[PDB]
Formats: sequence, structure tokens, C-alpha cells
Amino acid sequence: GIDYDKLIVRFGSSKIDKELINRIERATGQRPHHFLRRGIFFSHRDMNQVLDAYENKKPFYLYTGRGPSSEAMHVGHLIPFIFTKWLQDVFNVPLVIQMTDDEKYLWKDLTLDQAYSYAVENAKDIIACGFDINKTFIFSDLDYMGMSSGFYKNVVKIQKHVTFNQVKGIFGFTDSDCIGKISFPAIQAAPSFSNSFPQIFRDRTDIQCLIPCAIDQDPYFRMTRDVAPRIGYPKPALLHSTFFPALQGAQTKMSASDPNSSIFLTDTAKQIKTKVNKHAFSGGRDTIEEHRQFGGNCDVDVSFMYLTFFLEDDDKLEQIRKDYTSGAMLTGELKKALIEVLQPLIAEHQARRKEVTDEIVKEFMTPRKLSFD
Amino acid sequence: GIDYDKLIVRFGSSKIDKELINRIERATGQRPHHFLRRGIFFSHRDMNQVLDAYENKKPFYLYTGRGPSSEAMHVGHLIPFIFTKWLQDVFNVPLVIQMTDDEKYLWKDLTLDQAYSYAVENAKDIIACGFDINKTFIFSDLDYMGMSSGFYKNVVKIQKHVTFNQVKGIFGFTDSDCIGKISFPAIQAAPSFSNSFPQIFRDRTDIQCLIPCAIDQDPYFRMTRDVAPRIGYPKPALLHSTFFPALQGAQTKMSASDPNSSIFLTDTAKQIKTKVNKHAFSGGRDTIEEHRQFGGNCDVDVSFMYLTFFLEDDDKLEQIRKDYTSGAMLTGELKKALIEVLQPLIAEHQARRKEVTDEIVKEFMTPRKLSFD
RNA sequence: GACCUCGUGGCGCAAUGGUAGCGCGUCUGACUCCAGAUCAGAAGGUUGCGUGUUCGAAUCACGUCGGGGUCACCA
RNA sequence: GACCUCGUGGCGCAAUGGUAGCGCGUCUGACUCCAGAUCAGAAGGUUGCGUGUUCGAAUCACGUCGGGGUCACCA
Ligand SMILES: N[C@@H](Cc1c[nH]c2ccccc12)C(=O)O
Ligand SMILES: N[C@@H](Cc1c[nH]c2ccccc12)C(=O)O
Repeated sequence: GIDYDKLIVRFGSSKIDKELINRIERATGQRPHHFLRRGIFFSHRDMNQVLDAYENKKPFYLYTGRGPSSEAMHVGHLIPFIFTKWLQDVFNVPLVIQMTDDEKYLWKDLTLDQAYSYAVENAKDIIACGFDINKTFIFSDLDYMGMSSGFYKNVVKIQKHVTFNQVKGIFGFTDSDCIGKISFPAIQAAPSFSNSFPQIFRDRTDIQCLIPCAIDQDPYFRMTRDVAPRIGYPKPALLHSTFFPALQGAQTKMSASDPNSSIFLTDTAKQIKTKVNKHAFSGGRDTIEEHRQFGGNCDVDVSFMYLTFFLEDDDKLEQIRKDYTSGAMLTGELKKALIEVLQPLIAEHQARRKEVTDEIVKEFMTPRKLSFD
Repeated sequence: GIDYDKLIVRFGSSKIDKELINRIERATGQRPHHFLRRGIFFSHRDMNQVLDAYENKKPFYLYTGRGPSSEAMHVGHLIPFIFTKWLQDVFNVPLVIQMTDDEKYLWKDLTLDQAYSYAVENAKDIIACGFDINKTFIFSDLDYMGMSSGFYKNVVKIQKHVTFNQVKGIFGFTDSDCIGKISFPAIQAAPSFSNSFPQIFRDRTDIQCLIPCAIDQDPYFRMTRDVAPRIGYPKPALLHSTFFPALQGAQTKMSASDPNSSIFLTDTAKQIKTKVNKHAFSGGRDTIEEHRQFGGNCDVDVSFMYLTFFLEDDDKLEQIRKDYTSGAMLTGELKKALIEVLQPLIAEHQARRKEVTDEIVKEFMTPRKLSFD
């Protein structure tokens, strides 16, 4: 697989150890999410400060985002939201969700309308995760920028403090890139500062922000944490997640363009079954006999990784890990287990997504005061 | 002085000749402004198309701007506004005025509040020029960006179509510059496209824009005219003005930082007199005798240039030019003439500026439908 | 996060025993119808801060703030 | 505005008489508990457009659209 620990050291973040997980527990009076228990969210930045502040009755809000690449969203896009939804319940803090429709516009061969529409469409799947209408504000960059008295002002503050060389270094842009991409980083940094949401944080500028996200988003936030001090703001705390494995393997890349690259949120029970059996990479031995003797390799087995993300029952997961690893369970039954887990899951999502009306999306996307300001 | 014709050829613009001036006359049933008659506004881009459209009952709006460097504005900052105010009367079109408070923020050692305040303050002097409350919208970038459904969208369209190398070339930025300056050009291009003012141009995207401005602003608009086609919009037409001379000479640079660099809009009758006599560069001969024989040089004489901008009476101006040039009038009386012209002028401005209430500024700066949409 | 580099008289820049210079400026007097050139002089908060090392420090160390640059192509 | 450069099979790239290649992919069959490696083959809108120059053109000229680059430091 990939060296997450070496990644941690490389970037400079911190490993989420037991003391931290226990702290989260002690701080929420609730069992830490399996993503934490199982290592899915393994890295962090300043989480203890978040915890210290929280335990000391000081506010903090969650900030996470989504790049509306298309109307197609797969099971892997949900991880950070599934986690953030949990975080919101467990800490009871307000949440801000950024739809970078303007980023996709700058990057994909998309039109502002398509981009925006994708933002709005994805918002349905995000909302379907169960976020609290009263304490979460989903917003598209294209919309919010033009209707906020604090957001642009921060983008500008942030931009006066980030040179091209910096982004060139952090993101690897080039003089050949459009000035849109060159400065986009500030747009993603901006929601890390509460006064970008005047209508919800009462012009306050010191509310602690916690950004749960996939490890590959860290560069934006390392840059953010870097300008924050320079512009009189606190730096956002982070909770990093690992990469969701593509069906072809942890190494390989997945995308809404290749349908057999992952289980998409629209897939049917049948497609769920087909995709796993016909595409989930395996760690199981070639012949059913070699497997029995050597046991399967759960480290590279995409189906087990999947279960690791969605089989909530700790004990059940272990049975599988144990029997698969020993050879007692052939990768065929493993994949069979993953399908009985995914089918009811994707179904449920499609269900609650449908219950998301236009007025509900409209609300979520409307800037307003939020329950716990 | 400076080679404006060579500038015209360099840039690629067009010289405003008699046929054009006469066209403007024939098109407005009114005598073309002295800035046109005397060469102050000497260059243009597509003015005939503006005229063709206008004469053919097709709409066009004016767009001009101001960089709120400070609360201090001198007589030279007024030229493009004095002209634009005339253009508005004479063509009866709506006008849009951009206060680039975010540009000064990025460039000067200013704070967002100072920047914004300067924008609002300058708006008073601009408004004092007599623009029509019903057909002109003065706006600060810092404000409008956060309260417009079309402006940011265009900045983004414009940014996806302008590479760093381009601006590097056009403005000479460097990898060392902040991403804020790198992409600022799009912000100044954006008001060249009517749909940036949805609340006034009814989401229309083909209304002809005419940008009166100082020749040194052309680079922004050459870049604009360049992306316009690529993003399905018409390119802005231009009317270029020459540089207002600094008191130390046409060559030398002037700035709100050096008070004796020009006559400021707040100056007193006495200061007007003092500054001219004690600082206006001259083209008059050394000794009062050499002057009589050789006559003065009106080409480099800052005081005459001044009269050229503010002595509206064509005949009177000629008398001065004639007598000064022959030696009949010593530069002392010339400067005396310029002072009797400037004093009542600056006074009048200070007068009508005072009549500009906060509610009047507030109105001008409020995005709304405009008389002639 | 780490490291590197710079941080000056109003701005742009200079490694002690004589006169620490003005690119550029400001200011006063003279000459000129005026402005400028010129000539004659005058003035301006010196070292980002905080400790410390030496007989002495802007020139050294530590810490700190700020500008800039830099770290397994890429979000 | 001018000039330069590129523009391909789903993407990344190649200057005719034999077999226009696959970096990479897609797809079918076989073998495997499944996925992958492997083996065996199948398919995909070829030249951004529009004219034109030659017996023939993706390889030339003109025009055009689009990506990129470039022109008296600087708005
Ligand atoms: N760029 C992210 C979107 C995003 C914007 N802001 C964020 C903050 C946290 C995590 C992700 C985001 C994506 O492509 O999905
Ligand atoms: N940059 C210009 C301000 C400006 C913005 N948009 C404009 C359009 C036309 C002329 C000037 C402007 C200045 O410094 O004064």
C-alpha cells in the first residue's frame, strides 16, 4: 500500500494515536467513530487544541468541502462527509460545506452552469448523509462569493499574503497556468476563517475551525495555516483521512469518468454485485487451494478495505479479517459479505437522497444564522 | 513631451481625428468637449462602432474607474471623470464607476477598511462632478463582489482565460508577486461586461461598453478585448486620455503623497496661488527680456497645459497661447491667468462636494435598476 | 513545519582610528518676470524587536516579528 | 493588434510503395474460488474547420476557430 506514516512525517502533521482517540471519547461521551478506531482518519493538525477549547466551552466549527466534478458521486466521496456528519452530531457544532464549482470550472472542461448544477446536485447526496438543516450551511463558491460581505474580503486578505512562488511550490502551478488556478487556493482557504460567514459567526474572527478532509487536501491547508497568523486569524485544525481505494487497487486512481472505478451512489443492487465480483481487486490467492494454505492478503484486498470503511460491527469485521487472512474464508465469500453490506447501504442513501426536495437544498444553501452560532 | 502618436502606434489603438470628433458631434447634436477638441482624449478603440450602434438605437454604457490610493485627490484625477460626466450627458447612457479599493489594498500598505473608506471618500469627489444619480452606479470592488450575482462569475470566466504569462507580459508581474496582484486584472476587466451588473442590465450580455480612461490603463483593456471574444462577449471600446502633467513637468511623476506635485481638490485659493507660482514648471524664458524676444515655450509649460485642460473658452485660450508664445505675455501673467481659472474651479468643486450627503453616496453605491437600463 | 536570506536616515543602497555617500528627495539664501539649471549651505528618530557574547557591535549567538526564497510534478 | 507554435484513434504521442505503434485504455475467450499477472484475439468517427495548390496530402498556401508562447520593467 502507501506509507501514511511516512506521509505524516513528510507533511509535518501528527498521527492520531490512542490517547487522542480516547480524548475524543472523553470529550464527547460517545464511542469514537470507526474511521478513527480503524485508522481511516489517521492524521491531524492541532486536534488537541480543538479538544482543549471544546472541553473549555469555547466554540469551534467544522469546515469540509466537495469539488463538483460531475453529477456522479461514488462511495469514496462520502467518507469525509460520513465522518463530518458524525463529528457534527458528536460535538454538536455548526458546519460549513464548500462546493468548489468555480474550481471545477477552472479545472475541468465545464461551463459555469454545469459546474453550478453539479454543485447543487452533489449537495443532495451530501445532505442525504444526514447533516442538520439547522447547523450546516452548504454553499457553492459561485453563489456565495456574490452574496457575502466577508468571504471575498478574506480571499483578498489571503491573496495578498500568498505569492505565486508559494503556490508554484505547494501546488506546482506554472507561468502557463491561468491566473484563475493560480489564485484559487485562497478561495479554499477562506472558509477556514469564521468571518467569511458574517451571517453565521457574527463578524467574529477567532472561532476555531476544524477541517476534516482527505490527506491530499492538506497542501491547501498547510498554505492556510501559514497565512492565518499573518492576517490575524487562528489556523485551522485538521483531521486527515486516507485515500479510498479504487476497485482496481489502492495504488490505482479512480474517477467519476470510469464507472467500474468504484461503487457509485446511483448504482443498483445488481451493479453493486457485478462491480465487486468483476472488479474489486483481491488479496486472495490464485487457486482456492493456495488460499486455504497461505490465507489471503487483507492489506491489498480492495473488498476488505471496503468492509473496513463500511462494516460498522467491529467484531464481525474481525471474523472476516481472521478467516480471510487464515484462508478459512475464500475471497469469493468475502466479496459476498461486502455486497450484503454495500447493497442495503447504497440503497438507503438513494432513499434518503430522494427525500431531499428542492426547497430543502435551497434552504441548506441559503446563508443564514445557524442554531449554534 | 511624450510621443502620444508613437504610443498610439505602439499599443495599436487609433488616433482621434476630425472626422471622429465631427461624428461625435453629428451623433450628439452637441459641441464636442474641449478634451476632444484640444487633444486631451486623443486615442480610441472602436469608437466608430460605438457611434454606429448608438446612431442605430442600440444601447451602450460607460465604464470608468478610480483607484482609491488615498483620501487625497488632485485636479488630475478628475479629467477622466469630467470627461465621462460630459459623455453621460451628451449620450445619455448609464454609467458604471469602479472603485478598486481591493487593488489598492493589494498594492499599497493599506488595510481593507482604509481602502474601502478611501473608495467611499473618493466617491464624494467623483459624485461632485455631477453624475446623474439615476444613471450612474459607483461601486467598490470590496462591496460589490460580495453582493452581485454576475460580477464574480465574470471575473472567474476572465481568469480561466488569462494565463500568468499573459499578465506577466502585459503588466510585468513576477513569480514573486502575490496571487492577488496576478489575478487582479480580471477584476478590472469584469465591469466591461454588462452581465456583471445583472441588477441593471437585466442579465444581458451584449450591451456595448465604452471605457473612457487614461492611456496607461489600456493594458488592462487590451487584455480584456482579448478574452472578450473567447468568452462570448463583445470587447470594450476605449477613449484614451493623455497624462495630466505634474507641476514639476510632463515628464515627472505626481502622487497624492507629495502635496506640491499637483493642485489637490481640497487646496485653498491661497494654496492654489502658491503652488502654481512656486511649483508650476515653466516654458517661459529665463530673463523677462529673453522671453520678450524668443517668446515662451507652451509645449513644456505646465501652466499652459493646465489652462489647456480647464480654460473652456477656446478663444481666450488662444489669446494666451498666442501672447505667451510670442513673448507678449510673461509666464508670470500666464500663471496669474491659470490661478483665476483654478481658484473658482476648485472652490466650486469643494462646494458641490459638500452637498454630497452620506445618503447620496449610499444611494450611488447601491446596486439597483438604472433609469436608462 | 524545517531551512535559507534580507529587514537603513522620507524612499534606494554602503563591513569603525580622517570627511557613515548620496541613486532620489526635502529645506533655506542667491540669481530669474515664475518654475527649472546652477551656486551656497541647513535639517531629518540611529540599530524591526527582546535577551545575551566582547574592551566595542548594525556587522556574532539565541529567541521573536515581517518581506522574500526553498523542500519525493502533484491535489 | 502583430508574429510564432500546436491542434490524433477514449486520452498521450509518431513525415505514405510491406505490418499508421501503442506510453495508457477499452472489449471478448481461456485459466483462477474472485480480482490481478499471463495467453489468445475483437472493436473504436480518420484530417479543428473552410477554400485552395498537386498526379497524391494530416505533412503546402490563404482564411478561420481554439490551446500555448512572444513584443521600449511598467500602470
Ligand atoms: N478541492 C476539494 C473541495 C474542497 C473545498 N474546500 C474543502 C475543504 C476540505 C476538504 C475538501 C474541500 C475537492 O476537490 O473535493
Ligand atoms: N486602476 C485604475 C482604476 C480603474 C478600475 N477600473 C477602471 C476602468 C477605467 C479607468 C480606470 C479604472 C486607477 O488606479 O485609477
